[PDB]
Amino acid sequence: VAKNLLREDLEGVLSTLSPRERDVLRLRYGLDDGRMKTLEEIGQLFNVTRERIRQIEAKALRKLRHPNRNSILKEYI
Amino acid sequence: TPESQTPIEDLQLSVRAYNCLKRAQVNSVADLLSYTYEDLLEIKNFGQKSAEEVVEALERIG
Amino acid sequence: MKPRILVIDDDSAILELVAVNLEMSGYDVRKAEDGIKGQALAVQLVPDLIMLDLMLPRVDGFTVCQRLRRDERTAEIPVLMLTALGQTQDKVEGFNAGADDYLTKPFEVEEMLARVRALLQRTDEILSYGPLTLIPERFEAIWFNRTVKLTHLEFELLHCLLQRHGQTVAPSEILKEVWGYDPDDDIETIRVHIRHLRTKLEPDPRHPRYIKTVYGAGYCLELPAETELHQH
Amino acid sequence: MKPRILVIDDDSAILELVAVNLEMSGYDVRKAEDGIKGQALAVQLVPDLIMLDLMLPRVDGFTVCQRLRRDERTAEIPVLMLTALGQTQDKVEGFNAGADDYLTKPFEVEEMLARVRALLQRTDSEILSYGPLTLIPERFEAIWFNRTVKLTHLEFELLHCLLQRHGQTVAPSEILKEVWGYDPDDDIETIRVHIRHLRTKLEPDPRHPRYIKTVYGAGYCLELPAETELHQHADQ
DNA sequence: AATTGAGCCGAGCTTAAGACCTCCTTTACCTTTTCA
DNA sequence: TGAAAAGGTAAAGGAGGTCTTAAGCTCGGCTCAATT
Repeated sequence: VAKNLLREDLEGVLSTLSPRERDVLRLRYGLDDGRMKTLEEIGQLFNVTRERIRQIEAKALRKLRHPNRNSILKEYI
Repeated sequence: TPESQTPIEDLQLSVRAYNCLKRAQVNSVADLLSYTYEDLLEIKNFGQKSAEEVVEALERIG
Repeated sequence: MKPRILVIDDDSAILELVAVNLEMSGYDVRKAEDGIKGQALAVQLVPDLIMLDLMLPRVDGFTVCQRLRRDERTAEIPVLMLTALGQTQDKVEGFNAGADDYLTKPFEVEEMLARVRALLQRTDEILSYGPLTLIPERFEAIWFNRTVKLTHLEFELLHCLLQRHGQTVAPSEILKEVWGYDPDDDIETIRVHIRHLRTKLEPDPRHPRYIKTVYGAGYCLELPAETELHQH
Repeated sequence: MKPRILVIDDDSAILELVAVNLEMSGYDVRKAEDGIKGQALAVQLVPDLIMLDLMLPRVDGFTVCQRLRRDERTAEIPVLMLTALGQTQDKVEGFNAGADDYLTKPFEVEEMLARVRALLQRTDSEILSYGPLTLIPERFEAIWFNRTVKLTHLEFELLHCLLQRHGQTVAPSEILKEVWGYDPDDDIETIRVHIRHLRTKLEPDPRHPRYIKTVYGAGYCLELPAETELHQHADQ
């Protein structure tokens, strides 16, 4: 019951992020398929190539790392 | 007190300040006392000078 | 999942070229060398797209397309017909086959992939404009003919404005996109960084020509069209 | 209903050929000679199909298509791009614009009609432009004939309120309610000030206003000439 | 080999005060209408 | 013809948003030991 609850909270904070950003994050952590994908698979599947997804990932995480829009998950640790 | 039941029309406020307060649905001195100076400054187009005018009017009625 | 594409073509060399190019683009490709096998595979697999040759033996491509449109399981599957375009009769018969698009042989691979992308976008960033080119990998801007180094936030702000070039972007939208903050957070920080952009980009930061302030609305990036670069 | 097709092309001859051929096929055709008017017409009408030229003045066809895709009301409208096809760079930039199809000029009419039919088979509220005015909400600007006029927020909203009721008299109380959300009984005199600013920006002679008329005892009316008469008014 | 974290720095970032330019409001006085 | 009665224009003043600096911080990069 602590599994279904978590995902919902995570999905909510992900919604705040830009569509491309959240898609990038979901693919870089395997949130859908359980399989973490590299840069290169998203480099081919997505529009731009490698070395671009890393920037999107960092620009998304920096948004999540802020005390706003993500503070519940701090207790999950 | 009898001064707190006074309608804001008797406050002799400026037509601008009066019309802004009346636009904010503030009809009694009690209603105005329910707002803080910050809440008065949040009133749309209510400025610091108009808040000072309201303070001076309240001091005029004690 | 990977989109499934069924390619039906009797030219093994064309079929192989197409299959290789689609696989390189990341699609799951299925191949059929004849219209009967192609139809059966379409029925069995329900692919996300059918690419169909015209000149199949025993059954013309039009009859195949019509049969796919007559089967409830395949009636909605998009059909891209490949045609040699040479007779008005094949045109008139394609006008009744129910094809979604046409691609003339020989075709460029990029055009084919564009059509595939549009069809898939139907079933379901500005990096250069005029005098501005963004270089994400280095956080740099080409501004006319000069390279300008940007900070991460200056770069992201300029990118956000470029994405909405010619439109006024509200401060709350800038906060949401660049900083991910609540709409109600202090917008004054934005006012600072816009100034840096002007300091880097305007000829006179006191009379900004391109990064305009729309009082009460926000900021707008107005760039000259490429046709006007010689005047600026 | 008859499917609505918006054709946007600066070539009057291509635009006319397309319009005639579509009308012969039974569609309701709307025409725009520039990307800004085309965008405004698309937003106002929500056509069932947009045919969009590439080389529109003041706004390139790619920017027009991207903006149509950016508006929730128009994001789903199919866009058939007309392109002169000659450089791989316009190809590379179109690969990001979100166009649904391309048609190379010169095109066969039968091919055009086939693409139109396929797009229509695939698919299955404010006046922002009238006569000499395009309204530009995103920039709070008005195109008035061929001149750009910068408006304030309240001046823009007032002009929009008048445009919604073009040829009709708008009461001061209605203006107060729609633009300011104020009580009908609030002082309307403030509006009277801002109206002259609009006239100052829009009339040839603010003392003898031709377009922003006063209906004595009733309010203000925006009367615009029909497009057929524009050639007689630009010189003023 | 590949990471990795640590010190030592100045580049990126935020805070607060003050000034300062558009936008708006309301007045004082008019001009300009429709009507007895 | 005289007279309401509405409708304009030019100010004065304020309100609000948008720019400028002195104070301070903290953040990433660069080197460089120190290692799994």
